[PDB]
Amino acid sequence: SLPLNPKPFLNGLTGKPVMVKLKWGMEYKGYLVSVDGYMNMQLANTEEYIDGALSGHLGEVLIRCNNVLYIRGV
Amino acid sequence: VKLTAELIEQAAQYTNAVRDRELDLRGYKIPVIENLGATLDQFDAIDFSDNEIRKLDGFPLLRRLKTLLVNNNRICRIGEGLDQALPCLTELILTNNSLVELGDLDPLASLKSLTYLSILRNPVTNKKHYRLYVIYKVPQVRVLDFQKVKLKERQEAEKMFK
Amino acid sequence: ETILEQQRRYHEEKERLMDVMAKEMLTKKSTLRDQINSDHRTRAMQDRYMEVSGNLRDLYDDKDGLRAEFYNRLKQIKEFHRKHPNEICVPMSLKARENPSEEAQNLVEFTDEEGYGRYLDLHDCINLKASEKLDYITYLSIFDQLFDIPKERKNAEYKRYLEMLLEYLQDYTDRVKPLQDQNELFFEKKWENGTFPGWPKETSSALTHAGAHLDLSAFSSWEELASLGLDRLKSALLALGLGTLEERAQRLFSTKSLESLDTSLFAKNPKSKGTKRDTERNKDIAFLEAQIYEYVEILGEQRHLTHENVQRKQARTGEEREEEEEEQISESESEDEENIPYWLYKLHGLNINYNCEICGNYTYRGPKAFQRHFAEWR
Amino acid sequence: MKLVRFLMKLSHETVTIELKNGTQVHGTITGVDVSMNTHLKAVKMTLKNREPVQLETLSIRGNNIRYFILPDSLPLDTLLVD
Amino acid sequence: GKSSKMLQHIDYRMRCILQDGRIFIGTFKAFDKHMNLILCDCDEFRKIKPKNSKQAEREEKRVLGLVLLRGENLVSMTVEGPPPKD
Amino acid sequence: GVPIKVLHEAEGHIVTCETNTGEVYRGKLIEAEDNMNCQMSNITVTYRDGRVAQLEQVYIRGSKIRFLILPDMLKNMLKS
Amino acid sequence: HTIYINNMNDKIKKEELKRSLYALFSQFGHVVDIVALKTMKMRGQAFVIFKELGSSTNALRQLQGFPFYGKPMRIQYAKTDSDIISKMRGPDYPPNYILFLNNLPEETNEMMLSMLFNQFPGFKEVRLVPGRHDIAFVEFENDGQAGAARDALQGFKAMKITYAK
Amino acid sequence: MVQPINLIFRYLQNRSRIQVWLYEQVNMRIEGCIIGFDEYMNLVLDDAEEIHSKTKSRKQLGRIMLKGDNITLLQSVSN
Amino acid sequence: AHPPELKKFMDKKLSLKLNGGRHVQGILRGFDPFMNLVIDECVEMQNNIGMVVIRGNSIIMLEALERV
Amino acid sequence: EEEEFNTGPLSVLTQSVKNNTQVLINCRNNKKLLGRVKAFDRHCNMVLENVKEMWTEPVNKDRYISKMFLRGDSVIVVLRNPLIA
RNA sequence: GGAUUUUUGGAGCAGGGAGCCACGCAUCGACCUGGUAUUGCAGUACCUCCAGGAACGGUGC
Repeated sequence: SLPLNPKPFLNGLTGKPVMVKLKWGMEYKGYLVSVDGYMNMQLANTEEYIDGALSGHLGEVLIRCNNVLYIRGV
Repeated sequence: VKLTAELIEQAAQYTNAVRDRELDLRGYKIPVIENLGATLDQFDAIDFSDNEIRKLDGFPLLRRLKTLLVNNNRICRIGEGLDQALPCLTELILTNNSLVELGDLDPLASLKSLTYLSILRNPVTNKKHYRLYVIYKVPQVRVLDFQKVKLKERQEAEKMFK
Repeated sequence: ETILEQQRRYHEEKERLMDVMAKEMLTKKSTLRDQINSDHRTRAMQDRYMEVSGNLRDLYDDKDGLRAEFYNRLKQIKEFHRKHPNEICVPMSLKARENPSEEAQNLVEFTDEEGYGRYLDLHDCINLKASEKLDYITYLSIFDQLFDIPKERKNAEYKRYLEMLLEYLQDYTDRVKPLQDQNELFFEKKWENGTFPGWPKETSSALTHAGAHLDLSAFSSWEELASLGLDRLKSALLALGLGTLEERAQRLFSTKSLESLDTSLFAKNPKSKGTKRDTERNKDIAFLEAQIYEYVEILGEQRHLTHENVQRKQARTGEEREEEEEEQISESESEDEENIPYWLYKLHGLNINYNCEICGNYTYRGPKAFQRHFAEWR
Repeated sequence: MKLVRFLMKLSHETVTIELKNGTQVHGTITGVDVSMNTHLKAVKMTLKNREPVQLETLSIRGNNIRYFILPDSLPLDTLLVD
Repeated sequence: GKSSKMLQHIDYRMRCILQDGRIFIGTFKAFDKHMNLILCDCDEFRKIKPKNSKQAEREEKRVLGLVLLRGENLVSMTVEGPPPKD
Repeated sequence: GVPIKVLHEAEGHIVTCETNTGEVYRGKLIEAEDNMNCQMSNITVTYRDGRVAQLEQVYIRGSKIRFLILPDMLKNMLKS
Repeated sequence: HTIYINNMNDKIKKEELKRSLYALFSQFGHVVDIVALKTMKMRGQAFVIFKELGSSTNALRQLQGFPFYGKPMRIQYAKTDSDIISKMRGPDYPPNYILFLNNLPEETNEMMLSMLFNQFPGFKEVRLVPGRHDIAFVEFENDGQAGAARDALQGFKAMKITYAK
Repeated sequence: MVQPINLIFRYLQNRSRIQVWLYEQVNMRIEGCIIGFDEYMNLVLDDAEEIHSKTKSRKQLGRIMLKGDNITLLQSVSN
Repeated sequence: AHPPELKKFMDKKLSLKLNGGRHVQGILRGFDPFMNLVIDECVEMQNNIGMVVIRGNSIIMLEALERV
Repeated sequence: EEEEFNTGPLSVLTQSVKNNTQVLINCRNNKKLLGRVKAFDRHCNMVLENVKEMWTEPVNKDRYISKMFLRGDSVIVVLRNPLIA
């Protein structure tokens, strides 16, 4: 696309199912409620996938920005 | 022209061609090796070529000294406690000096890391069995007089002198 | 190599050194006197000179000028004695050659450098007369051994240890002077009236550091006395004597911190599991304590001298304390051996900033002057 | 709001602090500054896998703190007022 | 308020703990915003901080000298001994 | 910072540098930046295994320096 | 200042080769640097650079054919000046291969100068023979060899040899 | 002189496929086509992949925003 | 917002020590205030990777393979 | 700023303080702190009440901490739930 | 005044077993024996090839 930046991409993905990988290898799937300037992230109906396998169903979750490796829409 | 801290302090200091920190002590007419304390153990090797030293002795404890170039001096004897002051001595170049008897080379057996040894242009060189004698008495040497110490020579030196 | 020549050169060098430190002892007898006096109180047998000699600073008939320098020369003599000991050690451990001496006949060289380079290598005094230090020990510096507050052995700096001590007692009720009062404890007081419990960690650590300091200070301030001799003396006193503490009432004390009725139960207690444990855990500390004790005893004069200093400085004013500090400083960093027309200048063109580059990037205030620079000496 | 301000009020309290490197610190706060650099007295500090050591004084770089365990008595609602 | 908490210990001998777990003991002469530290007559210890360990007090001690430590790698400091007078 | 001024003072002197990874670099400090970035020359490097090497020219980022050893020639900023 | 060595045992590892080269050649003067690569092109060769030129000439004459790691080394003066020398330092025929001059007498002679000039494969013209025995005209096939001979006796304690510039 | 940010701007324009070296993780690297990026070097990658250097295995990701925290190094790949 | 003093190293071959025990070699083509680098003809220590960006964050040390 | 605390991801903390509800904090130390948020800030420093700390050592462990301050860098994740209920 | 050089973290976690001695997996590197190719004037990630040896070294889990 004509330049698609970090910030708009993430904003487009609000209201959507996402999965976030953390640096530590945990993964969290849920609906992205919001993100902020520092790229802290809020998920609803979160699920946890560790070793790529469903571990725990967690609900509403804040992820501190420094933990994030990458975010994927899914 | 005594060796001096004052002498050592104004001496050319540089990184040599083989990437080691070297101190240039060459051509001062030094007769006796002394006062090395002042180098502060900061050199990989010391170049003492073209001087008048008689005995390879008088060193303080120098843990970083790995190469000693002692070309064109008058070395006729090697000190006995050399490994105690120079534990990692790996290369010793003694070309064109005055070692005359095979037994005078005996103190080099105590230098456990000594791997490169050069004694060319010393009278001792023409003594019968000079090469085999060095190989058996200083087995830690891998290259002697720029020639590889080979297995066959080691065995041959094991027979003679066994 | 003819061993005769080597052994000869050795005896000769030894002679040279003896002669050097003897010349020194000659110019300023204090060098020996000082030393000897201290030695007197460590090895009681030592015979010491007539007091008159000591005072008048004379060895026979001539009274020498009173002299940082004393200490300096004492450390120099120290290294000299080291050399001597080495040479003595190595030492303890014809036509054929005369023919080879013919080698290289044609050399135009004057050779006056065997006894002269040695004699010179070990003598007093730069170009002529600036530094008392011999070429042998030309890079010898006391300030790298003594701090400014120690004044080359005059005082011992214990303020630092007062700090650490405050850190140890976990309060501030303790003043520098009360701390020194504590130190005074150090043959029985430091053992039976301890500042803190002698099984306290902080305390034992502190005591270690302090002990080490006092000892190094001791030998530092008296180079001339054989350190090894003193060490061994103390060690043997420690082993052979230290049920050395005996009471007519309680019996025999043990550094287990308990007394004992008779020598019998005392001996059969030195094999018990308790004493084995303790002597096996607290050995280094006990020994260090002991050293602090005996070394502080040997330095009683310095301890007193410093305590005095403390009280003085303490009773000073601001200006006084400042000037005193100035003095200590100077002593520390001193050589051990002493040797209108306003419009007129604008009209004439002067007092205007200008510079000559070739001369020290120098500044000239006038154009006539700079034009005069062109013909000048510099 | 700025919670370091809250910690700066805790001089003369005794606390237990757990460090990022696992070390445990129990002592009386002499001062917290704006960087959360914390200073204490009468300190019993236990590095992970040692027996405690006692220090008359200890100064911690703020970033190395994991968390403070506060006195149960502490009146938080008072301290949260500005 | 006072800013003194560091300035108090200035000139004192100080025991500083690094992030890898080393012990640096030197004379605390200067600091800054980041807690970069200036340590005179500084030695490094690894195995222990002695409290009079009857076996020995000192193993793996190294003389360093004049040290500037970066604050990033500093964990903590305690008073080790009083200022040397010099 | 006060330490930074003292570092700049050591430019032109022989200094020792340990990195965050424990490699030890000794040689002449050519340039020291405000952020502790260090340009040095004629280095001896001593790795964590103990082995040495020789380098002509190096530059180390300030952040990745654990510490520096400076001459004692500097010790004599006593105002602060 | 730089000598080119070839016919070297290429089985020695590069860092060992350079360190033995440094050791061996230190006997004649300070070696500033050594360039040796193991590429196909450059294997079995090395450039040894000395601070002093007299040192290079002495090295060349004394170590010609010296057994090193089993093979007799062949030494020659390098074709060009070494980059390091050019940086440390800062006519069209020079370097020339004909050195004529005098100041070399003392029972010196034509078979003498012919063997000294002979040392060099460039041995082409040698004129030293009249009652003189002090005027030397040396035509050396090429300046590497004329330069080798000249650099070998570059200060015959002082003789005067002047290239045919 | 080429400025690093500009190189990226080039990568963006080119739609060259990019391989990223991550911080303190060697066994995995990330791949994708930079669509956009920000002042923090945070990247928007398209048709992205986790690359396991040890397992020779690839994990398919699609639309990725990688925080710049992780960036060690940026390289281009022909694929 | 200072620059790193690297103009001296511009267009020189360099040896780069990176975190993770990683090492690469290449020619310096540029830099910014964060010490992010552009390195040309880069080689992973060996396989050729071409022109690359190294984030200054992960730069431990650099060593010139040339004389500056 | 309040708006960003109110509606942004930190509203999780803002909501927990207002309702005095429980939250589980996954933590860098591999420990989890379960409790109520008395206060929080940008960095996710927090003052916590009735904290149950849980971890593992395999053996699970826990311990009660009435009053405590958490430096926010140690935060990995903060969870709001039907936990308080 | 939480976005690359310091203070709002890239940290976290994994080693005993067998009889003083010895050790799983993956990647890279010289490296050591034989034999063999090349005789080439350079400024260097490394540098012939063929067969055999690694009770070698470093890094990660």
